[PDB]
Amino acid sequence: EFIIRIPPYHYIHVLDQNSNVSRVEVGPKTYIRQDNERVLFAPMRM
Amino acid sequence: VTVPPRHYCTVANPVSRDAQGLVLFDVTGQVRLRHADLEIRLAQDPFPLY
Repeated sequence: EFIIRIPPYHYIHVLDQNSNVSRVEVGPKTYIRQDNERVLFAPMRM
Repeated sequence: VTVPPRHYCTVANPVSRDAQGLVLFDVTGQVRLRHADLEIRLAQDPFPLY
C-alpha cells in the first residue's frame, strides 16, 4: 500500500490529510506515500 | 517482425528519432515515442517492437 510505482505515462492522486490538499504526480517514477498522505485510486493512463 | 519487399506495416505510436534515425531515450531511461500517431514502414531489416 505504501509503495506505489506508477507505470510510464500515468499518474495518481495522493491527498495530504494534514492540509486537505490533493496533487497529481506524473512521469515513470517510483513513489512512496507518507503515513498521513493517502492515495485516492490506482494508476490510470494519462 | 520483418516486412518483405512490396509490403508494408503500420505500428501505432511510432519511435521518435533524431536527425540520424537513432532512437532518442528519455531522461528516466524510457523510449521517446509519438503518441496517437501511425507510421508506414516499408521493406527493411527486421526492426524490433519497442
